[PDB]
Amino acid sequence: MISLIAALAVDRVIGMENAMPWNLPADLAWFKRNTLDKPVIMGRHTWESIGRPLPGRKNIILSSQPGTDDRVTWVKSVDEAIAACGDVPEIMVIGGGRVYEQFLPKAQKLYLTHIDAEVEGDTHFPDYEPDDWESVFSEFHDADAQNSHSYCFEILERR
Amino acid sequence: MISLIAALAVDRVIGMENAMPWNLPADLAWFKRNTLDKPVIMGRHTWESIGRPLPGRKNIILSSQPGTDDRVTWVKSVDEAIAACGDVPEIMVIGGGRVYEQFLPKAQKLYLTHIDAEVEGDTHFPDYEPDDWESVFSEFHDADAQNSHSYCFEILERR
Ligand SMILES: Nc1nc(=O)c2nc(CNc3ccc(C(=O)N[C@@H](CCC(=O)O)C(=O)O)cc3)cnc2[nH]1
Ligand SMILES: Nc1nc(=O)c2nc(CNc3ccc(C(=O)N[C@@H](CCC(=O)O)C(=O)O)cc3)cnc2[nH]1
Repeated sequence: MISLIAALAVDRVIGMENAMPWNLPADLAWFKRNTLDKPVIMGRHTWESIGRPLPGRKNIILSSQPGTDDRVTWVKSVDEAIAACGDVPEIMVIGGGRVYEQFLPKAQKLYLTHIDAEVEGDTHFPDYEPDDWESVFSEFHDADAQNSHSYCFEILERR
Repeated sequence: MISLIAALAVDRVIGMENAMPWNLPADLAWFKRNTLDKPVIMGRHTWESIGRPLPGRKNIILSSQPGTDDRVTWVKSVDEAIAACGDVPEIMVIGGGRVYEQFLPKAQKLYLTHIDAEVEGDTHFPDYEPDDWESVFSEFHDADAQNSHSYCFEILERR
């Protein structure tokens, strides 16, 4: 089963040049809870940002180029990614843009973070038709002393 | 000697209801690095938003109220706080606004991060007269893949 996970600002904006101007430790927690013990697939850019492997999870890196770091698994194609995951009950795709795109249609589940933030980004989440998905969980949280903005958690299942 | 350290947004705005809309690890790194193995004065609100002692530093509290946490020292005045600190070369006042206020007149050096961000805040960093201060160091940095905003590090000494 394939599930995408992402943080969306206003207008399906997921990224820009510089780091997103926002502090949401709570988001990282959910991210963490939701992906631990699951293999995670990502792109070269994404991986470059993180800088290290995520622990408690299997990192598969979808890339055309040869990777040196041996602590992660390098792959060249979508099939391979999957193949590299084994017989698990859920594969989590973590981005960025291009991967979300490619894996989007094979996805069956969406964990999404909708952050009330208006920014001018380069990369956007993919467009999916609401029609086709079913909200199974939703939860709003206001900004606070530790989170710079309010946000809402959501889990969409493919209809 | 007393020193203050703080991050200023546009117009000395330093705090608000909900936390600061920005991601600046470099700054967080500068904070830590300039505080590590020293004394730290802070007020209840700051303490509350931090939520745990700052490791590698004696955490002092400046409150009127009594306190339950035994992992920190609580003081009730400026003179206590200072005593509490001991025979060290440099004490560091970390916030918030009021505390900054009180300590300002005693301070001999400031550690400021000037962030390039417009935020509508409640709290400001006190107004100090620039002429009574001498800039010892300043270093500007542009936003990047980590820090969501440009900022400049500055350190002034009392003339
Ligand atoms: N909702 C959501 N928020 C994100 O920030 C996120 N980030 C990506 C891609 N980038 C990242 C970047 C850093 C970390 C990260 O450090 N995750 C840690 C938590 C570390 C911590 O608790 O500080 C992990 O171990 O899960 C994760 C994803 C994909 N989906 C996400 N999904
Ligand atoms: N320059 C400056 N930047 C700040 O962010 C700042 N914040 C405070 C008060 N609030 C805080 C809140 C959290 C941490 C904090 O977590 N510091 C850690 C670094 C952890 C990390 O790198 O994530 C520490 O170990 O001191 C410090 C001060 C006071 N002076 C400041 N001064």
